[PDB]
Order: sequence, then structure tokens, then C-alpha cells
Amino acid sequence: KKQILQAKRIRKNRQEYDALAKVIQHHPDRHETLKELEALGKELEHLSHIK
Amino acid sequence: QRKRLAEKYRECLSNKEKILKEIEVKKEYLSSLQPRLNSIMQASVQ
Repeated sequence: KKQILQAKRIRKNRQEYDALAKVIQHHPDRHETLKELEALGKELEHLSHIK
Repeated sequence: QRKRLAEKYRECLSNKEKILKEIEVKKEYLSSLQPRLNSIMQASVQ
């Protein structure tokens, strides 16, 4: 009884984790966004110097 | 954090479009200035 109460609590925690992770996976990645932000920042600095 | 990076990337896209608009218009202005200079040279004793 005690182990099955703890098991259902851990199952609820896993379902909360999956519920947040599914919403995160509707958004694009993190590191690829950092790479394209670095590229856009370099291009914006070059365009600002040209302007 | 992904919300912040997505919104800041959209802001950087808008800023890059503005830099391109500034540059395009700026280039046109420069071209006009060159024509004006040419006209002045033609007008140009010495």
C-alpha cells in the first residue's frame, strides 16, 4: 500500500513533466537559436557599420 | 527563455529589415548626391 501510493505520486510527477515538455516542444530549439542570433548579431553589426 | 529568444530574434529580424531599408534608401540618397556633384562639376576663369 505504501509503495503503490508513492508509485502513483511519481506517476503524477512524470505526467506533469511530460505536460510541460510537450508545450516546450512546440517551440524551436535553444542552441540553434543561439547560433542564428549570433549570425544575426554579426550581420546587424556589419549593416550598422555600413549604415 | 525560448520565448525571450524567439521574441528577440523577431526583433533582430525587424532591425535587420530596418538596416536594409536604411541602406537601400541611403544608397539611393548617395546616388542622388553623386548626380548633384556631377551637375555641379558640369556647371563649373578656373
